[PDB]
Amino acid sequence: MTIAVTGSIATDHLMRFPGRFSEQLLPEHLHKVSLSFLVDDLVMHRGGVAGNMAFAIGVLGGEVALVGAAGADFADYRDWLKARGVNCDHVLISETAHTARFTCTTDVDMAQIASFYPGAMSEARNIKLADVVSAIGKPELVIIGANDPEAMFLHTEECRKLGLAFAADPSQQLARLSGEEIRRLVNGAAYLFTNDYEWDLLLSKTGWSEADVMAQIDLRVTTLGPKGVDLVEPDGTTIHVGVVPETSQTDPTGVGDAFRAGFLTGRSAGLGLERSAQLGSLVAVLVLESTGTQEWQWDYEAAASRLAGAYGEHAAAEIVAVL
Amino acid sequence: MTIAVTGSIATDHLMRFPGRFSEQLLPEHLHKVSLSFLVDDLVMHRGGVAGNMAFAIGVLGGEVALVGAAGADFADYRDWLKARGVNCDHVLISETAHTARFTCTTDVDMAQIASFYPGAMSEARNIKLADVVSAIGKPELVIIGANDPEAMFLHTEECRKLGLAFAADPSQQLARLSGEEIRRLVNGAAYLFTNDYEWDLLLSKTGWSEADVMAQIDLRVTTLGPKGVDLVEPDGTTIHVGVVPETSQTDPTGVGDAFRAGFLTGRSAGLGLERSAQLGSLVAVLVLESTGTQEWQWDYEAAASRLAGAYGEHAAAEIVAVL
Ligand SMILES: Nc1ncnc2c1ncn2[C@@H]1O[C@H](COP(=O)(O)OP(=O)(O)CP(=O)(O)O)[C@@H](O)[C@H]1O
Ligand SMILES: Nc1ncnc2c1ncn2[C@@H]1O[C@H](COP(=O)(O)OP(=O)(O)CP(=O)(O)O)[C@@H](O)[C@H]1O
Repeated sequence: MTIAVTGSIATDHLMRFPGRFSEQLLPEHLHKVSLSFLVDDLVMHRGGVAGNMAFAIGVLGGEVALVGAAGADFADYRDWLKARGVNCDHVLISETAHTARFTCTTDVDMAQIASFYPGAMSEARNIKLADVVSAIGKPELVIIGANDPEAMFLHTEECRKLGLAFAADPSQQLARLSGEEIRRLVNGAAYLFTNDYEWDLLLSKTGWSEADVMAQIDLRVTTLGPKGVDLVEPDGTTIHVGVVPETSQTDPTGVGDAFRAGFLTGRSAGLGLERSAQLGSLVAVLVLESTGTQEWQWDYEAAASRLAGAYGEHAAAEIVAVL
Repeated sequence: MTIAVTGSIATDHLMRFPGRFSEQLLPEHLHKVSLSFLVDDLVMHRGGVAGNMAFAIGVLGGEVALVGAAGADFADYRDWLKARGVNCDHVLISETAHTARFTCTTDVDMAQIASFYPGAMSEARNIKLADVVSAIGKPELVIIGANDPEAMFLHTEECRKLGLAFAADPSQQLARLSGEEIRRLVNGAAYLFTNDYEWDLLLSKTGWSEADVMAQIDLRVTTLGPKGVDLVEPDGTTIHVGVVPETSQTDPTGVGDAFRAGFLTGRSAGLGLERSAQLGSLVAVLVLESTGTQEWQWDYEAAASRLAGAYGEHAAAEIVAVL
């Protein structure tokens, strides 16, 4: 039942500036700035797509190994994940680079100044999935989450070499890759995850028809925001599941990651496609209603009640029975 | 022999941008920016004036208590200091704020974009030195390092209330305080530390003559950069000690902090004024030759050799004998 999650591991360091960046920028010597912002607030969120997905799977009680690259400063993040049941044995720790970091300061008019530090992320290309297979045996599924582009290809190729079922998450990189590069991420996939816009892009760029893709993959999962999700089998059967109604639209960061994690946890727990997408939808709404990506809580009774409200008591009982 | 160090506790998070900020700034919508810098490097240095001074005293084998405000994220920094002999029992840990942070990105033309997050620093005004006195007895000296302005005043007043000898470090705040406010930081001091420019400023702003100050304090210590240091007693005796010659001018950050720490360690170890300033000068040059402020090493044999080279074998033997 073990899901190996590959992809980025990062933290986000977010600061609030009470004033207006413009008031410092407008008079500036733009050819050699010396800007100093006195900030009000500092919030740190654990993130990266692989971290977010591993977190959610762990919290739901699934079997999960996080497989990605970080720095020695990953230690607290490791502790946080291990407490939620996440196997971190196969996180590569860089000798030289820190864990990837996104730092952003936002002003009162929502202007933003950000830095992205990739750090240890490009070292994911040095991970061997054969090492995971030696230690814990063949994972039930390997998620190919957004990552260092080369690492995404190497992990996908290795899944083929080792006979591991993999999930193609081509999203973030579709706009940046050639059609031929995209094809190589998709061929032989157990699952393909994209949103609706990305799905149309994937087809256009690859020169593939839908029929072409469905002969390459076992299930297309296409998310539709508030319109729910489509699950399409190679036989032409389609299942559409609507969302769990939100009470807050607070923070849409990490909502796609959480859907995937909940859906795949469902699958590993033996749930069918519809029940799995219903669970995915619940995890997604809980992330939507939380600031950050791993700041949400799992309340068994509340989950049961919310699933019942969205999908009926029968669906809810069947879903909760697998935790 | 216990020195209680009050003042700021912080970390510095420094990033390098390979390109030019101008190339992103010049075309920008300055009224609502959305800047994203892909950075090359991330270096974190432990800092704050109290942290730097406590570190140096600890490393030299002196008895030291760090007395300042930080956040729960101070834990690793605490571990780092405790390993160097620093008592951290009386660091106030905020319930709500993180440890103060300076974050700075520098481009290829040395343009800079920085944020300062004060965080837990204003909570230093809630520290009671009477709590230190209960736990470890009366410190031999309390350093009033640059801090939250109100905390500097409250700590100085409490030193008077409790009968504790204190060191006035009025530097960073001289330009910002009234003459009357400056007087209140100076009255009754065991030591006054400033540089030469700051000394002239202090006099002008307070309306005090030198004679006026020397009737308030037990020793004026005035640092002169590469020209060394003056030590002036209330009797009119002056001792000038020249610097230990540098082999690198790498990073002048923290050099004033290190001089103070080395000098005061000397004093607590029973060394006279000249020998103490000779030790201070060595610690200062070691910081000058290191990037950051607590990244330097203490090598007993190397110290002895360098002190001998600057000040003679007799001076060196007397200095090293107290570690
Ligand atoms: N307003 C809303 N209320 C409840 N659930 C929602 C929602 N919007 C999205 N979701 C859930 O999250 C899933 C994925 O969201 P979406 O289709 O926006 O993917 P995405 O990849 O565009 C998000 P990201 O910006 O994180 O990449 C949806 O299928 C749905 O289950
Ligand atoms: N070029 C140099 N070589 C060796 N030692 C030096 C030096 N410059 C300064 N020092 C040492 O450090 C001491 C304090 O330096 P300085 O007089 O620059 O204080 P300051 O308060 O201006 C530094 P800061 O910018 O950290 O506040 C000097 O008295 C000297 O012992």
